[PDB]
Amino acid sequence: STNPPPPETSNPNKPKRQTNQLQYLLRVVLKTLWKHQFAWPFQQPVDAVKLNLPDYYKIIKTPMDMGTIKKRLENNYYWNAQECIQDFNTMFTNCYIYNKPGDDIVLMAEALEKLFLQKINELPTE
Ligand SMILES: CN(C)C(=O)c1cccc(-c2cn(C)c(=O)c3[nH]ccc23)c1
Repeated sequence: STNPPPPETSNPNKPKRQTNQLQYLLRVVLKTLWKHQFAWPFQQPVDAVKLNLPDYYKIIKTPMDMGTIKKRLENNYYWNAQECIQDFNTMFTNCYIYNKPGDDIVLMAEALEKLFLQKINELPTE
């Protein structure tokens, strides 16, 4: 049928910021995940039309993807690291909620999440 509008990657009314933690999220965390062999299905919003998932956006009401996260980081959309971490967690959780356990897309998300947790374990202070 139709996809929703994608999550915003900028907003004129939302205060913008750069912190060293946000810089680390973009240059270390996002970059490491983006190049992973399993990253590509997560590099843009789920196209429920092209993927023939007519119920995807009936079930997933807070969609999130790494393409959106990357642009948010590039645009200084976030005020703090927690906002960005929340977006990553939402992306993984959506995949686990929508898809059958043990599906390939779930295994891909699980591998990306393990790597994500490894990199955020070293998030610098401040
Ligand atoms: C063979 N693959 C993995 C694909 O053609 C492809 C491509 C683009 C996106 C997605 C996809 C992403 N996400 C996050 C899902 O939860 C999901 N469920 C079913 C498909 C997807 C799958």
